[PDB]
Amino acid sequence: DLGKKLLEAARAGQDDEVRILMANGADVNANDRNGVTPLHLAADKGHLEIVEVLLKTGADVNAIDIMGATPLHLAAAHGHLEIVEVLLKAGADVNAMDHKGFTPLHLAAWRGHLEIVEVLLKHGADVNAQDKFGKTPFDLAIDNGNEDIAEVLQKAAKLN
Amino acid sequence: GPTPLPWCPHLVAVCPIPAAGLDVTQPCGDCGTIQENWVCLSCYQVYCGRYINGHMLQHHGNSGHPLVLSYIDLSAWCYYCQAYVHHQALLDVKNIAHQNKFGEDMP
Ligand SMILES: [Zn+2]
Ligand SMILES: [Zn+2]
Ligand SMILES: [Zn+2]
Repeated sequence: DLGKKLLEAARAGQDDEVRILMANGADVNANDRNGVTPLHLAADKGHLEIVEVLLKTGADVNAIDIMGATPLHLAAAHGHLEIVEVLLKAGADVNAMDHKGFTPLHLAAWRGHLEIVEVLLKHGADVNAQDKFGKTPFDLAIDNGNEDIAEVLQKAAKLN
Repeated sequence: GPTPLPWCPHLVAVCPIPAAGLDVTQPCGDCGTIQENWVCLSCYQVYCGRYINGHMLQHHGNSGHPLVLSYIDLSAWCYYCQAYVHHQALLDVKNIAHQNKFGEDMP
């Protein structure tokens, strides 16, 4: 009953309701019927404070949804550098993979977030990982018109 | 299984192409996005991808429709099998979108 509300408080950025429902015993690791937790919703929509209170209260940092997306996949895709660093510091798997084969580095490169790419590479991101169709983060950067990220990923792969 | 599934126990749930055909440029029905969209092969609504707002995933969650076609690369995803799928049955609707999209057939 509370988990339903808490999920919505995270999406809507209600820093207040999150501290209400969660204080009344709302499951911090609550689920919807697609596996999305409050932490996924905070990371997706960029609520750094909600991410930090959910992690402090024991939110699974490496939780997953029906499609295998972790909070880090989401913060990396949507460009939330701050949340990315929080999640990584909290223990997020830098090379986690979704059911489509995408790592956070795939998404950050695809979406033109130069800053997150180097953070992920400094946390051990696999620059050679591949999706189901065999595309690297380099490949995705090229196809989507992000020349600068492609050059970084290329020099990181060439390091000898 | 293999990277593209050759068969899916949900292909039966694929519904015929509506007379209106497909519109690869159509926007998400709940946010209007024109960046990463999917089609519901059951009801042929259009909703954005996972990393836009998860509106096609929310659609699956409420309607139960298994299979969706991506207007980015015309791939077929099954939310239940949690994998890509390709089969003779899907092969037809992928030409309506491909004619629409590239003005040419699919090899
Ligand atoms: Zn949408
Ligand atoms: Zn549908
Ligand atoms: Zn299936």
